[PDB]
Amino acid sequence: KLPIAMRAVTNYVCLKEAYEEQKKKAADHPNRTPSIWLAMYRAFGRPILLSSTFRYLADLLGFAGPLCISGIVQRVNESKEFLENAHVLAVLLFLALILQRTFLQASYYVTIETGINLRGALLAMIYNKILRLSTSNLSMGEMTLGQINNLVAIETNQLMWFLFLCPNLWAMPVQIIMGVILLYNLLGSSALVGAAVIVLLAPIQYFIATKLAEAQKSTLDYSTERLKKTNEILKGIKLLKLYAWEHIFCKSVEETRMKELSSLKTFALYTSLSIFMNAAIPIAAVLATFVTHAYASGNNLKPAEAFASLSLFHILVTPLFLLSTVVRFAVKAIISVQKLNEFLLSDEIGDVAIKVTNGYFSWGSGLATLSNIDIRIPTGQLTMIVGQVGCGKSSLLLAILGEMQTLEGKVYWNSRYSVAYAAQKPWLLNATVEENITFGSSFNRQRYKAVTDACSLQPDIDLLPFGDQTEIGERGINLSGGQRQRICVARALYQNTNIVFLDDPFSALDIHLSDHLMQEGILKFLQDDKRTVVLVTHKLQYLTHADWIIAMKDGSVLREGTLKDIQTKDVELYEHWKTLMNRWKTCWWYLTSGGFFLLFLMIFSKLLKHSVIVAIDYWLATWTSEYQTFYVAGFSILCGAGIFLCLVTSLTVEWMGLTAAKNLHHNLLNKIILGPIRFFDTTPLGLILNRFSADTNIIDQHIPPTLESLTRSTLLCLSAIGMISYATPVFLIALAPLGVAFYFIQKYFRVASKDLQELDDSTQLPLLCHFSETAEGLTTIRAFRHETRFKQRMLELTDTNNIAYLFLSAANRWLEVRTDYLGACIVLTASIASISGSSNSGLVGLGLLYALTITNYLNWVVRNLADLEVQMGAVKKVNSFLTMESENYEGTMDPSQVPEHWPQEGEIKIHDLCVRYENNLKPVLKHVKAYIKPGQKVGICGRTGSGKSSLSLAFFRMVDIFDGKIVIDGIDISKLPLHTLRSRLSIILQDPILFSGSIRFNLDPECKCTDDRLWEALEIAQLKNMVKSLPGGLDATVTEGGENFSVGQRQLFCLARAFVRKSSILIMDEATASIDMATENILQKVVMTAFADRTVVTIAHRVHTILTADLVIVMKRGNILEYDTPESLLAQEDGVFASFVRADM
Ligand SMILES: CC(C)CCC[C@@H](C)[C@H]1CC[C@H]2[C@@H]3CC=C4C[C@@H](OC(=O)CCC(=O)O)CC[C@]4(C)[C@H]3CC[C@]12C
Ligand SMILES: Nc1ncnc2c1ncn2[C@@H]1O[C@H](COP(=O)(O)OP(=O)(O)OP(=O)(O)O)[C@@H](O)[C@H]1O
Ligand SMILES: Nc1ncnc2c1ncn2[C@@H]1O[C@H](COP(=O)(O)OP(=O)(O)O)[C@@H](O)[C@H]1O
Ligand SMILES: [Mg+2]
Ligand SMILES: [Mg+2]
Repeated sequence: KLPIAMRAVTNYVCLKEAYEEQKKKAADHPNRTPSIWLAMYRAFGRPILLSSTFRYLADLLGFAGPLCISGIVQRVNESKEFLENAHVLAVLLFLALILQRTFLQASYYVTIETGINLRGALLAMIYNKILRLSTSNLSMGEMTLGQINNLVAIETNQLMWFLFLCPNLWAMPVQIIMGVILLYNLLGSSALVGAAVIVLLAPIQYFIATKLAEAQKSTLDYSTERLKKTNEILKGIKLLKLYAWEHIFCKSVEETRMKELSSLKTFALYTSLSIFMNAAIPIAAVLATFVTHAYASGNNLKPAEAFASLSLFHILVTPLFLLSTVVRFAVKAIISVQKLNEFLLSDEIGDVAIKVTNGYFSWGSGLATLSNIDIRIPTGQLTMIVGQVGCGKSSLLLAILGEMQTLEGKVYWNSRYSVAYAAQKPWLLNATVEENITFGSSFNRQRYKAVTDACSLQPDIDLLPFGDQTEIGERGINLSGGQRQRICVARALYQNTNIVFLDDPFSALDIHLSDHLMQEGILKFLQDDKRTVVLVTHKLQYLTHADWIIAMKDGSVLREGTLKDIQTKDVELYEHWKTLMNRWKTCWWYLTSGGFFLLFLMIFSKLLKHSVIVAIDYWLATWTSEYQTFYVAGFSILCGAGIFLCLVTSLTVEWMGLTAAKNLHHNLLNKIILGPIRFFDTTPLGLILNRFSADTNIIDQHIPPTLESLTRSTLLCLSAIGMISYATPVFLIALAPLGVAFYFIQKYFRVASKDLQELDDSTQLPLLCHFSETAEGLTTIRAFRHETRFKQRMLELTDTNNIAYLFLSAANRWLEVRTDYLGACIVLTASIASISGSSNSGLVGLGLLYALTITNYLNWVVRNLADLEVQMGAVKKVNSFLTMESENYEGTMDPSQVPEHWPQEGEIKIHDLCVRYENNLKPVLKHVKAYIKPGQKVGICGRTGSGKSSLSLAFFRMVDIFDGKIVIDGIDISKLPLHTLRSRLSIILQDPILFSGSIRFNLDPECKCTDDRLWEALEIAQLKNMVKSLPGGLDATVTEGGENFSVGQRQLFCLARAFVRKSSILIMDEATASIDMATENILQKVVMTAFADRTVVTIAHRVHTILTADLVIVMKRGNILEYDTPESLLAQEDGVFASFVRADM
């Protein structure tokens, strides 16, 4: 598959051992900063040393040029008989050239091999780091999943590209100094002035690199922030669109984008300055050297000395072409390795089945979240943990798993055994349903079918495209919340471990599915296997089945024992429980984004600059043909104009790139957020966030440099061809054969590169997805103790990706070799033609010296052209989203028709409403009719899939209405603008979507609310005390996803977010699914006493809540069966609502 030397495992072992030695060295000194750079040096130096050796040989074979040009010019002008003959010299020059290119390609080969090995090793290192880092890093804002993915995607690759270019950073100094010494030999002391001019590049480039590094660090910071915001928007589109907050968040993202673009503009300015200095300092050096020689050495330059000197100046200039690129990549790689080294130095993890004694545990802050934890989990018996929101239940489970640092106490596990964890927030991989349920276990049809039947997944999976073999999770078909949770519980049940930790598996399930699970999946299956079970549920009706009961309050265990033991000891708690139970074209578009003034300005300026440079060389040739005021003046003005045009041409391309990036991202963002919700439901979030992150990174930072280098190289090559044709006209005859060869080699390689690039992309997306899915749900992987299998999967995937990239690099080597040999042929033919058929001795020198140049710059033209193609692909994709369908915000109803207080009364009339999500799909609602009075408390109930949530989203026109009316306060919502409808009605969704920032930001992003009303809403939502206790009060931070809070607390925050708006109609959709009964009862009482005037429709998770309601609706497959008061439905014999009440109680 891949040679043992290039397997990721061996390179990883080497790098890890070197890094561990560096860690020991750091431990010794107070510096205490293990350095990745030295570890990489020790591990992978010898390859780079070999590459440097090859490059140093190539440099001498390059200096071979000036000598032969001198000899040929001298002989055309006027033992060892073969040595001087011009044709013999030309043959020798061709041979030396091919050998130099061979050595150069050898160095490039060694460096690419080492870079790929090091990328594999580093990905392995940071992956093992992911498998070791503590979740308290992601929970407290120390880092994010986005940063962990950014490392893998951008920063490792940037370091790899830098390693590709690494040898230059010391080979170029050597070559420049050697050229200066030889120039001294030729030109006397006059060459030392030019030597000083050239030397001044080192201070200049160091300063420019300092500024570039500052700018790049700022750009990376702002890009991370911008992508954080964009990812949150893409994930929470549903809530943002329902609340009409889309544009506020879009504006915030645009502000961060403006800051990032300012940083990018500073970086572009200094990159343009570096290019300008690199190009100009040689022109100034030539001017100074030759003026000084004219005025110092009375003897004029004979043609031989002159053309040798000009050739040496070309040899000096050739390395300077790359210097800007290498400084760019070195600065970016320095920042990347700083990030990687920060990541790799972070926080890491430190009968009775499980007993905890005097356990104090904390979530990393250093303050105990649990205290005096004295518990025991009896072996082979069901334990049930019961408590109100935020009482340390999930915390207790994770503490037993050892996921949070222990301040005191011990845990005994009569090393940890594999425990089956079904986390409260279900986590699914990107494999099929069968792969999620089996989760690395031998398939057994009997057990698989039993578990699937227990979790009632069979009806759901046969409705999927390819039942039991459909790609689930991100990058595949999405599943409803209940489906995902039941799949996760099925995964937990199917494994053959002995301890099963189920953290609230009934949150999304309805009464029927929940009861079926509780009976068949747990009480029967797990007891038949005699497995220990620990349940964390608010379903107090199941306490009769429990064998051991743990009661938690305010982080500490209040009481523990059997039900009878609790009744005997703590009568209060048992009585409380009983009371609670009631017992291409894209390239042209990118270029045109400038507006036809910057594009044409750029092209014209670059043409003129290259013309002036070649004119400088021609003037030197003619001047030394003299063998004077006029010549010095002409030379000086030529050089000055060259410098000026260098400056202009340096600025133009970078400005074009800045503008293109800004416009592309702005269009993408604005069009994406306006799209219909169906688009986000259908398209995986990956296919959008990738556009926003990776393609945007390309368009911002990779296209402008590639384009500018491409233009420089191509214009140098064309200019050399023109100068040669002027020197020897017959060369135009030989131009056609070589051009044909060029076309054919490029044809073949371009198709090959397309194919291998497709392979590389297809092999890397699974690797990034693996890093993602392991970063998330880390606790699950470490609970099943499947870390070894995941390490193996990572190793094999990275080996596959490395094989793909190795083939791509081999194709690059093929084309580089072919084109370099074509250039060598060009040099040989041009030298012969100039020797035999040129008019003046000066012309042959110019022709030969530009023949030398074509070889180097043709390779760059080819390589940069291919890179520009692959990079324009992303512009093609980002622009593609500009084709999307956009939701109709216009609205037919006139603004004057809409009152100032539209939902003043709150009455709604639903007339023959029928709704479906996409055309040619099943109508989920069927001729539903409703009449809710103003100031009416309605309760809607039913089984999952009855269309309650469809009816809820109908009010906000998030579901397409085939036929019907929804008349709210006398206006058909279809006529109104979308935002006036979606802003004057409030809805509480079941799944809490909480953004990063303060409590204020989540409660009121617009900051249009006084703190008093925020406190009021928090008090209604039963969170006033917790927020008061928090360090910052209403300014306290919320991490991404609200992970620093409990799930129930997240839902309560989502309730406060709706209570603040204070509209007249409130659609609460199963909002108390994750909230416990104790909190839920008081919350409902307070909401009824507070919103008594408004109309509230509550899609209820438990019918006990809507037992007290003015009106009750029961849905069944989109049909309203019964429409009356709860008393009437209860008194109906064999009614549906009565059965619901019996089951729930
Ligand atoms: C002029 C001739 C003789 C050689 C042309 C290249 C060289 C001048 C070498 C010597 C000094 C080197 C530079 C000096 C140090 C840096 C800064 C370095 O980035 C940092 O030091 C981090 C930023 C910071 O210091 O805060 C990136 C490479 C770079 C530009 C080096 C690139 C290669 C340079 C320019
Ligand atoms: N990931 C976390 N990082 C840091 N602190 C946390 C984290 N999760 C919860 N906390 C803190 O732990 C305390 C206890 O919450 P815990 O996570 O144990 O909730 P829970 O009782 O299992 O939740 P619920 O019953 O509402 O589902 C909360 O006050 C919260 O501040
Ligand atoms: N995002 C969606 N796209 C298309 N169809 C959906 C979507 N969500 C649910 N449905 C379909 O609508 C029907 C009712 O779903 P839903 O409204 O979620 O019921 P509930 O009232 O239990 O939430 C189901 O049969 C399901 O197939
Ligand atoms: Mg919990
Ligand atoms: Mg629903």
